[PDB]
Amino acid sequence: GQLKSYQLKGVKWLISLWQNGLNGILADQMGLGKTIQTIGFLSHLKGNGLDGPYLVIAPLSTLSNWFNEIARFTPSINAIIYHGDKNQRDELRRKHMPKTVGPKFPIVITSYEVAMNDAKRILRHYPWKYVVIDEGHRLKNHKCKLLRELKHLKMDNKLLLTGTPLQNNLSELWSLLNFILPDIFTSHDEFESWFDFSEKNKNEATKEEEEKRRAQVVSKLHGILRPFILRRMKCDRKKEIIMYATMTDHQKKFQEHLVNNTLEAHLGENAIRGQGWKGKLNNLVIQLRKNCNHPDLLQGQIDGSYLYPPVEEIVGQCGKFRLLERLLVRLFANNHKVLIFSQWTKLLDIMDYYFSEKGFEVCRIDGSVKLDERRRQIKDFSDEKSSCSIFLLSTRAGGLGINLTAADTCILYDSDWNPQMDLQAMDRCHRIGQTKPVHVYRLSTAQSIETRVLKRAYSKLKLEHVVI
Amino acid sequence: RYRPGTVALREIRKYQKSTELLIRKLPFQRLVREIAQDFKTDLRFQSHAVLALQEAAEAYLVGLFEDTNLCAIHAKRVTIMPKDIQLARRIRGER
Amino acid sequence: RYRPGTVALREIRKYQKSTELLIRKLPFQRLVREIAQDFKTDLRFQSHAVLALQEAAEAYLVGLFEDTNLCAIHAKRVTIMPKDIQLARRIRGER
Amino acid sequence: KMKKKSVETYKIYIFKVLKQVHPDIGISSKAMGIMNSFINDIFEKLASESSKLARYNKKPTITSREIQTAVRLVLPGELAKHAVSEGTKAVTKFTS
Amino acid sequence: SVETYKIYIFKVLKQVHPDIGISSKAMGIMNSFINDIFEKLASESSKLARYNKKPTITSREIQTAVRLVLPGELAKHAVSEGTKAVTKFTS
Amino acid sequence: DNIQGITKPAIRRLARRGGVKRISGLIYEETRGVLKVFLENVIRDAVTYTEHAKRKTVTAMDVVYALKRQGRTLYGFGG
Amino acid sequence: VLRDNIQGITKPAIRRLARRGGVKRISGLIYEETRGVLKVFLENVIRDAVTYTEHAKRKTVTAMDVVYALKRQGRTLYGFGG
Amino acid sequence: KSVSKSMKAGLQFPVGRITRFLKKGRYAQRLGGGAPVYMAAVLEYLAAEVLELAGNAARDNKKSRIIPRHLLLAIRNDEELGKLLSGVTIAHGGVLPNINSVLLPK
Amino acid sequence: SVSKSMKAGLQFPVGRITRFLKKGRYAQRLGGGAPVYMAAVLEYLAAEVLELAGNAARDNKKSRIIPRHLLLAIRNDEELGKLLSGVTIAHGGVLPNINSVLLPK
DNA sequence: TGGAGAATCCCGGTGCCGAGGCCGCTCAATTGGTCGTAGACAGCTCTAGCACCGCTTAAACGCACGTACGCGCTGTCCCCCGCGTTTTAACCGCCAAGGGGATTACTCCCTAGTCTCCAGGCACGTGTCACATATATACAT
DNA sequence: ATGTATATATGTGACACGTGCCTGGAGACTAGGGAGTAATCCCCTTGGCGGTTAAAACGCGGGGGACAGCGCGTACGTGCGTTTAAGCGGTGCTAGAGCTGTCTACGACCAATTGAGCGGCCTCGGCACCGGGATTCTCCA
Repeated sequence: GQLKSYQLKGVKWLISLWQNGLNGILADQMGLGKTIQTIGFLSHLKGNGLDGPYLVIAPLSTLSNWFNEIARFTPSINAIIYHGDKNQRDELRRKHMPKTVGPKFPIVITSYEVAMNDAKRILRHYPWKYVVIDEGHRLKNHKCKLLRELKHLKMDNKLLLTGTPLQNNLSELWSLLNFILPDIFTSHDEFESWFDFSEKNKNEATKEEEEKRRAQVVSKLHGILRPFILRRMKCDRKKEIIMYATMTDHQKKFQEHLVNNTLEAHLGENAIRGQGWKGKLNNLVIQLRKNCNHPDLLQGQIDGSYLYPPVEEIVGQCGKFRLLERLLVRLFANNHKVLIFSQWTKLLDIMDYYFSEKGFEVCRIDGSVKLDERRRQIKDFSDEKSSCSIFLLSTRAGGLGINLTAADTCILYDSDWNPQMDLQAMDRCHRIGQTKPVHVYRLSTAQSIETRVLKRAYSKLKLEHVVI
Repeated sequence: RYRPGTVALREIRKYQKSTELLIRKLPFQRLVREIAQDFKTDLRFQSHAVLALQEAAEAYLVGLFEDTNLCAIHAKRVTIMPKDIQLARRIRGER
Repeated sequence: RYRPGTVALREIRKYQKSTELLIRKLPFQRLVREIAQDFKTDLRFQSHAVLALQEAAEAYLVGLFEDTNLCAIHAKRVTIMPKDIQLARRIRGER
Repeated sequence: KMKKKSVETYKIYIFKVLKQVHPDIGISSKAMGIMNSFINDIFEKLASESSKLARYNKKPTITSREIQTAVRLVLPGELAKHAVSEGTKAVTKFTS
Repeated sequence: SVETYKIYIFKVLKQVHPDIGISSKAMGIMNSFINDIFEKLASESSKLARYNKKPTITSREIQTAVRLVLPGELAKHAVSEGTKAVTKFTS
Repeated sequence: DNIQGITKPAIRRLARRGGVKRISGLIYEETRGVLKVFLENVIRDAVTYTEHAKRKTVTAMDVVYALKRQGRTLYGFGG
Repeated sequence: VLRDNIQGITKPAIRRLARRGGVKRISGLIYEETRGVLKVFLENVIRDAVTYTEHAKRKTVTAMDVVYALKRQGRTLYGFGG
Repeated sequence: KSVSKSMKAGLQFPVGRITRFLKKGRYAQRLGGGAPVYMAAVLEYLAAEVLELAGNAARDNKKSRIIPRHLLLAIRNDEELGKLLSGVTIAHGGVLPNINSVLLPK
Repeated sequence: SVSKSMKAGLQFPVGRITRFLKKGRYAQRLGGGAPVYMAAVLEYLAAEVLELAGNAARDNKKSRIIPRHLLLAIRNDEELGKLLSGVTIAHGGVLPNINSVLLPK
């Protein structure tokens, strides 16, 4: 068949876990490999003669993808998608569920927004045998408590599929385990026993010989969590360069001019009297990050109708922007294709203005447009005669999973606090089928605020050895 | 379809029996923050303060509109003019 | 002899620059005694109390007449009607 | 473990007078606040008027006649005459 | 005996204008005005002290009372003169 | 009658002080009624103040305090 | 990249506020006066509110300050605690 | 045993808390014997009248619970309370229904 | 000995403001410089009012202040007009004002 | 009067959550003594409103008269109202971390008393002035 | 053109100086207790994202108020002659407003109990929707 040996092993593991009657959490890395294995597992649990209904809960962007999968696997297997506008919702509430007992029951695919708004209806009239999730990243901060209401009725079996459960935040295993196995509640209420001095260390390799109880706690930490979590590797390229830039004297003058925050008296004479000031800065870290990235972002104090300084001198304010320009003019001789990843759209506007002056045409996903994305990709991009060379993306937004991956070089302008966002940013950056080397670059500044953020983010990422 | 003058009376009869909020909350708390920005810098606001301010503003505006309506009815008219509002504020001593 | 409208303006210009008493004192202190007779029996009044009452009454009446005049000018007229006084008292909240 | 600072409110007394007046009528939680605010406003006006009247007449004591005149001043119309009669009846029963 | 501000008002008038007199009917009005301002300021300060659960009247309470009662530019010009007097009294 | 003592030329002079050009012949009754109501409302509080202090004579201070209660402060007489 | 904050009081809201007060027909020149009067009223309340907040050595405005500021202007508001 | 100062007077409001509030506000140097009793009687009478009006207004509209709408209806339909509470606005109260005769179609 | 008003440079007395504040029992305790501040505010207000009244009386070619000049000084200022809007002065009169409609043409 | 499409409460079920009712403390409400100063009552003195009469002289009243403004009518124009499409922002969730007022503990110095005492605030007598009666020019019919 | 409102000469009841006495503001010792200081903890804040559903914007026809000009009638401003009562001076008279002097009784202050009022949990009936179903409301005819 289509599936390989490893998929069969995953199926057998699911059957063996159902043989013990335990609800399941699965953390396979390959996104497409989970859904076909789950569909085959349900088909094995459907053809045996069981009459239980099934609920699938996935994000809205992939529901029709599920409609492809049941189309691709077996045409005799049908399903319903309970996603519609309000007028037809009451039309489809009873369309395929005439009675609690019958020969045929449909398998229902819902969304997060359906299970959170007007979700009382589902419990009131009918029980469900299997409940399955498809993301597993929305149950950490214990904000969605309707799962308790779903728990009040007897849900026999729950399966939770997660991409990566390790964000290295406190009590993620607490929160996830209490949705799947709430039986042990008091055991986790104190985290000191699992916690060790090895977690809090300043070494680059994070291994200390002088500390005690590290090996026993690590061994028990993978040992108890090993039956609950299955993680499968495909086997049984990538080059990231982080380049730092030197700080110019003018931006440094702004830096030690706003440490003591004396900006109001200095620019009060320059500004017109009677206009006033927009407001004293509130938080330190976010404003420091804006200042480190570019001082022009801070120009909300002044008023102009898209009035920005000349492009010739805009280079002088930052060393990061100058280094990016040097890297880009070095990369035009390589005759390759670049992506620019950023976090704030105002920076994605300053950059857009800069390349609207440079004369190259760009393609951008900001999130202001709805359903124009596909048209943006098809037109002036992903074409042999497409003359666009610069593609602007926000890490928090959503781009299409393009197999072609015409863009081989990725540039991160600013870093993220959680490395998993960078992981999915690399996942979109390079995909299967291209042998092209992927020289990922990062623009950073030395001896600054973001160096602490980068160090804390890499220390956050470095806990992937302790879980399996 | 309908003759003009029926929907206005239906709206009058419907809006005078309901206890709700007619002005949206979010643009009002931004108008309140932008008005308070002029006097003191970096102020904070509880929700009950802006709700009370909204209630007071709606009560004041409904009273002013009732006085303006009485002033307009006094001059044998049906429409409302700014001069009626100016006269009502001059008589009430607000100006 | 004179055209109507000149003596009224002359009286307006003459009465607005003099500080005097326009109501007679003796009938006013009898109206005051006859109004106070209803509430308490065998009261006595100093002269300063009735003078202060007269001053307050004249100030109140001049303010009411100015408001009534403004209300009458609002309706494109020159004469004064009781309905203007009623409107001014209704807007001011005296009624 | 103190939840919050204790608050002095007339909820139970207002409920008792309501049950005395109407036998089968309840009250929502939003009207009790209004009633408490009304009672506290009347109390503050009466106390302020009595204090100012005591200050004006060069007297160092608050007696029943000062609050009598305060009720006659603050409460308008027929309410003033009907509040004096009930209040005087209570004072007579307290002394004797 | 009656306590009145006649002599002080006369002294401030002679300080302001060297050759202007005053009739006996304006002194009563001036005294009434001064006593009314005094009673408003004292009442506002007492009520403000009662509201904030504080048993003492300080210079900041009367500062805020002046900021509340006096409107417009008069409030800003009365604070500057009053603060200058307090500084000379302490030092 | 004591309410007829407020004659027509006095009302005309009071209107001319307020800046009125022409005057109709039906506003004297409303003026007398409003004056009567105002005097009743002041004299009620004045007599209450006089009766509080165990006196039988009405002084100027009672009238000043009664006017102060209604929000109309009067200067010149001592308060 | 911005809208004015006084334009946030739109025309249907003013129309609904007028219909609550019992108005049949409405002209097209009274929205500016309404916005100006609302602005002046909010300024006059917020001045006293900020004065009360600044008296108590605080930086957050509570409901009691707004209630006392409304009480100073003679408009007593019930329901919120004063 | 001991009896309270409100049970002997026949009142329903407490008497020692009115004394406590009067003493805590320093309105004067000395107080009287029957002043808190009088104040409590006046407050109880006012509360009884207001609750009578509100209960009648709520019972008229075929309801068994008092909401601020009924309070506003009871206040605004009485001359004495309308004079007492003219300048007071109630939260979530609304507006008294009134339509002028000119606006009515004919 | 020196007075508490001579050292502060004021013209109003300071021990009588203390005596009036103590005799009115506004609070339990007083402060050190509160009567000085109150006296300064009162002196400033009196100085401004007397400046306005003296200017108004000197404008009309007179050498003595009467209540008419006081009313003219109060009613011709925005700040004092807002301060003393609801106050009527005995033997004051009325500010002269004639509407433009009544004027003959 | 008579149809005709369209709002609008009335009578049913169907749940379901804030109101009404149980505990467990705890802290001011109420008794008993003891002290001390303010209110009540009694006289006593001077003053200032309440009648009351004659003079007289500005002002209110009454009555013609003649004209200007108020009110009803007609014609025209233009400007809000009502209804239908079409975008768009409020509302609701969710990161990711910090930070800042709402609350709780411990010391010192500014304000309250008592005790004296002497230049500065209120009552009684003098020189010296801003409005009353008579002569001269600039505007409305 | 012809008859009324504003500018200059000579005579008079309140103000700016002077004496006098007399309770209070200010200088000085001594208590004391309220205004100043560091540890927890839970709601705002800043720049983003995704997704839904009522709400606002624009346009277009149309009918019905706003407004200006016109004419008529009839109430109000102006002037002259006739009573009339207010303002004034002077007199007689007695209630009552302050003002001391003396007794006694009811509030302030402090120990010492002790049972109502303010938090927390159980347990459900009036109030919020769905869904027919009569019942009228305005717009043609």
